[PDB]
Amino acid sequence: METIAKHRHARSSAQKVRLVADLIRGKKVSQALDILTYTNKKAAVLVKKVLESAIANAEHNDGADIDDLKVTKIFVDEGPSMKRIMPRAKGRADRILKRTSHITVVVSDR
Amino acid sequence: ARVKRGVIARARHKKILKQAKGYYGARSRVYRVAFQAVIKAGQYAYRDRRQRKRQFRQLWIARINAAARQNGISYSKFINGLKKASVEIDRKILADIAVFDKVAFTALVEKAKAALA
Amino acid sequence: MKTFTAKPETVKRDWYVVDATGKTLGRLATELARRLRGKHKAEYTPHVDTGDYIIVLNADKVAVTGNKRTDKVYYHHTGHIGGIKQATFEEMIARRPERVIEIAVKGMLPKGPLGRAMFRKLKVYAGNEHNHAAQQPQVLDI
Amino acid sequence: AVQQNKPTRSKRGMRRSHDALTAVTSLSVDKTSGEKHLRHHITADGYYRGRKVIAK
Amino acid sequence: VTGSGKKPWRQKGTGRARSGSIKSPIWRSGGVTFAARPQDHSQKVNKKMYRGALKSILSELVRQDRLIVVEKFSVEAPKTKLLAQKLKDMALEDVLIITGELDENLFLAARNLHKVDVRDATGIDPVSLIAFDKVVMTADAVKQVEEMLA
Amino acid sequence: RLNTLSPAEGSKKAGKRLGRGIGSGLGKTGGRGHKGQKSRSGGGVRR
Amino acid sequence: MYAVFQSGGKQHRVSEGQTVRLEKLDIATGETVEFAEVLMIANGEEVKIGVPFVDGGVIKAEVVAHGRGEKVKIVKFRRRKHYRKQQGHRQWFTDVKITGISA
RNA sequence: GUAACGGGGCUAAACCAUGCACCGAAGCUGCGGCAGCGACGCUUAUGCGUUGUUGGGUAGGGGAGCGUUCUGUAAGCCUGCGAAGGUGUGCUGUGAGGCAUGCUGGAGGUAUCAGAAGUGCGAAUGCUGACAUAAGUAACGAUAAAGCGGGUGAAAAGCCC
RNA sequence: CCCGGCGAGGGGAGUGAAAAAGAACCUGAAACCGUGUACGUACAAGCAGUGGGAGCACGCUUAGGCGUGUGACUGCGUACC
Ligand SMILES: [Mg+2]
Ligand SMILES: [Mg+2]
Ligand SMILES: [Mg+2]
Ligand SMILES: [Mg+2]
Ligand SMILES: [Mg+2]
Ligand SMILES: [Mg+2]
Ligand SMILES: [Mg+2]
Ligand SMILES: [Mg+2]
Ligand SMILES: [Mg+2]
Ligand SMILES: [Mg+2]
Ligand SMILES: [Mg+2]
Ligand SMILES: [Mg+2]
Ligand SMILES: [Mg+2]
Ligand SMILES: [Mg+2]
Ligand SMILES: [Mg+2]
Ligand SMILES: [Mg+2]
Ligand SMILES: [Mg+2]
Ligand SMILES: [Mg+2]
Ligand SMILES: [Mg+2]
Repeated sequence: METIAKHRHARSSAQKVRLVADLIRGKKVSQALDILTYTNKKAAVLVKKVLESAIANAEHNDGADIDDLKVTKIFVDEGPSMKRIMPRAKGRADRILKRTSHITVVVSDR
Repeated sequence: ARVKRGVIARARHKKILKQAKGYYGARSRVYRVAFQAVIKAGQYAYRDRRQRKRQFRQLWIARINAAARQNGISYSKFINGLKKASVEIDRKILADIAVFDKVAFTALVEKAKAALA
Repeated sequence: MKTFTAKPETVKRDWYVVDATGKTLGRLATELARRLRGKHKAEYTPHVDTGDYIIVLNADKVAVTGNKRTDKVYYHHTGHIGGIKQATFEEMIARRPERVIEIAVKGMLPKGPLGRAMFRKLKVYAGNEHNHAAQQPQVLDI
Repeated sequence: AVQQNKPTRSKRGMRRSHDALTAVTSLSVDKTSGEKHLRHHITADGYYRGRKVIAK
Repeated sequence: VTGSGKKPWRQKGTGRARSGSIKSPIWRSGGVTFAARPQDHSQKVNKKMYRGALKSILSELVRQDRLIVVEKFSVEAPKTKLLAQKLKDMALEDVLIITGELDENLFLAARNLHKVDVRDATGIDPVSLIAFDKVVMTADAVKQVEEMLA
Repeated sequence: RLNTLSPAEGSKKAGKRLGRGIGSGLGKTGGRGHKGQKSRSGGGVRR
Repeated sequence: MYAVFQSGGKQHRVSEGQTVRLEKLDIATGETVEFAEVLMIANGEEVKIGVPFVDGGVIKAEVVAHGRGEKVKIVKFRRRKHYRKQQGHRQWFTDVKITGISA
């Protein structure tokens, strides 16, 4: 029971998500919710909603058992960059790459 | 008649990028840099096949000189002893018996001194 | 078939003893350098160093004489604006006699780490006595 | 203040080694109920060291 | 090419390229260095070379017995089943079928079929004899072709 | 049998394609020399 | 237990039961080759030659293998002269069972 | 900064004279294979079995090929029991390349022998698009100024009162 | 139907030959950016290679330093146009 749960088109740079994501890899789901609550990033509340959804998908679809559950694999990838025009001085134009992210959390007991 | 192209462009690049597997950084991924390193690898691959015969022929002398000074004779007198004694040409690799068997090399040095005597 | 390459696992090593009291400077270090590499053995390759451990007894008593007693250089630079320094041979024997043979063999030792790996096996000991009786070293001349 | 060459992914990654965060590990409990909170901080309900603070 | 000869930007005082015209194929849309026009590929083909080629081809067919001649080859009614059954009786599939008079009844038949064709004295090009498996060439048509080639 | 024979030996020459590859020997400037009025198309000299 | 011989220029150190690479000959797969030329024979003690190729020395060994050597990329390339070429090479070889090495 | 033997270091490990060794290149000789140009012998829609000799190479000349697109052959052939394309592996030619096959793909591709070129990219301060880098670094736009309570809301320094 | 803010987005169920065709949609390469495993690496110096090459992890043949991946160390070696 792998029960992969992901999010697509998240509003983040993708680098700042890895600072949160690398700490939670290997830890328990009970401890993981406690870390993300008091750790302060905008991506922390985003990954919390994906992590709680990942546990919720294991409860309803699969046979649940949230008392003992670890996170085996976790990773984030770069998304479709929204392109805009930022006004810079002396008639120069900056491309201003607004990046998006693909948060993915594979949570499983085995 | 237009040639749509495409098929041969990447197929030629896969020849270099396959042979470029192992190189550090952009040399194994980026083609423009890989195309340099594979040609440069071919230059050294060509040159080192000449230097293989140099390296080993020099490196074979080390252990022959090593075993010679154990028995109490110089390298110059050792090879000269085999040459002057009834023709008897012999390679430097075939004295590798000296490393495995110590008493086998002793007979080569014994009659080498008899040549100069 | 290919040639027999030596291995770091199977090595001779052990210990030797060499006395520098009645031996000339440089000529001894030359003979110590070749034995430290293992050129007289089945070393047979640069990348595998099978060479035996070697020591010195009475490094301060090494014979040099001539004009080299006063006029020898030992030039070394620190890195700084005016860090160039010079120390004659008699001053090097006066304080820390081990540097005489060390820099004399370090020049004979090749290139970088594997040459310094030979320098790790060297033990000068400028004092009178020592204790390798743990290892039981063998005495030899030349 | 202009780079003459392009830095590598290695040089990028070795710079980002020290940007990694630390774990919390100061999560404590109240003497009355459970209530997981940071050390020297008030809970969601308002319980601090057993004493009720901020009843709103 | 549809477009103008405006300079995209100034000649000097910038890191951008020279930019002479957008219509050049080095740039984006608008290009074609060496434009090809519609042209006549009809070669000369000499009269003695053309006749000499036909005399060679007809000599090769009679050597390999691909040509089979018959007296008074003609279909009664303009129908495909009549000719298809007739060629099935003769044990033939691909045939040129040249005739001197050029009868109208045989012209309508075999127009549907790709393998079986029909032609007159002025037809019978050099490619068709090499392409098709067999050829009729009736004894009426043999006297016309022999006099034509001489 | 429409395509069976080959052309005569030496009749159909390949010819200089040119401007393709270092190994060919006709690459780089392509039989026109280094710089000069011989190179740079449009130049040349009258009869 | 070992001996040495000359086959096609390239001599080798060979013992009984060991397979070694040699140069291609025109002798068949089923046919056996006989080396009269030896520089040393060893059984219990070492026995070298006095003069070139002693009479008593002999090695009977059949030649059974099918294959060619690994391909090597020969690249001749000079910097900034506008020149390059690539070449391959196979080098035919044969193997030997070594039933000989007899006194 | 040793900085006028390459460095260590040497009273021969220097220099001069004599002689015998050894080292030392892609030279030469040995062994095998390929290619161009002359001869001798089996023999001539000429290839082998030999012999002699050549084979660094830009500008540049001459000769011989591979592959890509399209037409003829081809209403043939292969193919939903799996094409083209993509990604691996093995094998093969002196090389450009070819053959087989796993996986992905799910509908066309095309032997042989010729013909026709928009026929092969690594560059031109090339061009278009995408994606890096510097870097999560500068900056976050008049130094007139915010603070606190109570609402709504998932969440309130910025909204409302 | 479940998480979530009666969202965004995703997981099941279901449609369909295919959901690995989900509307940012046939085929989905490379540059580019991560996760996982194997190996190397914090006393070591320079176009980051090649030649030699121990050891370790995956496969052999029943041993025969054999294949694949990594390359401690080491001879030589200053990109391309
Ligand atoms: Mg403006
Ligand atoms: Mg050589
Ligand atoms: Mg520029
Ligand atoms: Mg146009
Ligand atoms: Mg006319
Ligand atoms: Mg030029
Ligand atoms: Mg000129
Ligand atoms: Mg030559
Ligand atoms: Mg040549
Ligand atoms: Mg096509
Ligand atoms: Mg070019
Ligand atoms: Mg561009
Ligand atoms: Mg910041
Ligand atoms: Mg800075
Ligand atoms: Mg700032
Ligand atoms: Mg502002
Ligand atoms: Mg798609
Ligand atoms: Mg280290
Ligand atoms: Mg080196």
